[PDB]
Amino acid sequence: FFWLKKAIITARKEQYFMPLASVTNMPKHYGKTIKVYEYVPLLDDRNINDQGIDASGATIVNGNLYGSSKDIGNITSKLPLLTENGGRVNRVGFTRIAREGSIHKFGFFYEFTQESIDFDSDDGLMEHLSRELMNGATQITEAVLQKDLLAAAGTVLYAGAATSDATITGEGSTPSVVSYKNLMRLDQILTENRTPTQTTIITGSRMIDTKVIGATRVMYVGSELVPELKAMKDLFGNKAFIETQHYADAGTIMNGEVGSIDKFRIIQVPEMLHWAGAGAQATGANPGYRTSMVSGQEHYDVYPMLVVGDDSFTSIGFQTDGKSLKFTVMTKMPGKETADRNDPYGETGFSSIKWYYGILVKRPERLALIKTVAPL
Amino acid sequence: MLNYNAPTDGQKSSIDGANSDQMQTFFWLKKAIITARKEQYFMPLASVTNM
Amino acid sequence: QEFQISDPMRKRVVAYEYWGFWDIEGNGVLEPIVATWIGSTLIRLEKNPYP
Repeated sequence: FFWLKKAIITARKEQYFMPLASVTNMPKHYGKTIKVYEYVPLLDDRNINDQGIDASGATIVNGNLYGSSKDIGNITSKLPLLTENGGRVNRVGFTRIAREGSIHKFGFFYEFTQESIDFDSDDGLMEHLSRELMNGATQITEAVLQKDLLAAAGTVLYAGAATSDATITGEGSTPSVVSYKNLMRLDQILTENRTPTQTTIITGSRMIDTKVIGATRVMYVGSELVPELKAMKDLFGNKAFIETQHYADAGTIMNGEVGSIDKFRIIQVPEMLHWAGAGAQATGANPGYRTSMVSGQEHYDVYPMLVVGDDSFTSIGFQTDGKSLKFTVMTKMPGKETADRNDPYGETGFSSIKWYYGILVKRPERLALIKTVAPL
Repeated sequence: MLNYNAPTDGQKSSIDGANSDQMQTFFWLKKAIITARKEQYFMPLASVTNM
Repeated sequence: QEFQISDPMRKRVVAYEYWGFWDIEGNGVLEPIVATWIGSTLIRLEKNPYP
């Protein structure tokens, strides 16, 4: 038999969350912590101070005129009014808040032998090993960032009628699947929190059979939820999902986009992470939703669906040359350099990689998330 | 009044809420205090004989 | 090693020089300089004299 002298290799896995993150420069000789101030407006409820005098000259508990309350009676009760011979009547107070983040360390290494280096039939083995090492490092770092983002969400909307992760179940009267009304509510919440948009509406083209789409935000889903999204129907019973070929004209298709529903442009991320066993126990009445085995009991699987806003978070950069993350690689080939003091044979070697990673969440209200089950 | 109070010795400023304190509360010179070498007297009275 | 001439003016001490380029004015243009220091004291600092 005759070896082909060529190898079969699988490329990297493309990364979606890492490119979004912005980088904040942190000089050394300071520590492992970064902090910022945040000045709250005058009228928000967060303005808890002790500098209040009402219109009658008497001290009052709250220093903000009226909170984030739209009630007309409350506003009329707490309006600032001034008489003609006015003096020392209305006082206001201010407040600032601080936030922080920290840097953590990572790393891994591998070993090999000189006889394996030489006598091996394949030539260029160590190049392959370096390639897989680097790919593994990149994939791990992306997974860590995605995990931290999912853990640090600020706006959470459970689907169906659930309240916590243990309650999200796909069996019974009301299964916990994503619905059109849930997406409408998520849009409403983001609009109320003043989150800026990302894209713009797509008007029509002149070519036959081309629908008009007005989504304005970007949403990341897993691979498992795509059939569920495709099967969704809107309020009037028609189809909801609009595929990309309809509006590819008169618009720009983003990377890894599957379609548009309501006001979100769905994006499929291959390396999306899901919880395992978070849901309630699954009996034999399963309609066909994915489950998992935890402690011998079949529990449902709770799935993500995430809408990262703008300026929500930044990535601390420690000696990264203004990048999100930079790796450090070392190699020592066998020889006298690796001739151990108790073993001058020197038949082995190694290669190691390490980095520093940390994240600062400036505003956690902009991050949004939906938890659902995913069909099998 | 927006009094300053004293952030050190446990008395927060008026402007700060319940989470934040003053960032900078002291000035640092960045020049240190160092001690000189002790003099040597018996060393000069010695001539080397290279072996 | 222990050699020392009687007159203080004729004692020999080790010094360092630095021949290189630096941004004197901070506007982005590198210019030649020369610097000289003994121990921890900087004695001479000027541009490159040679044409």
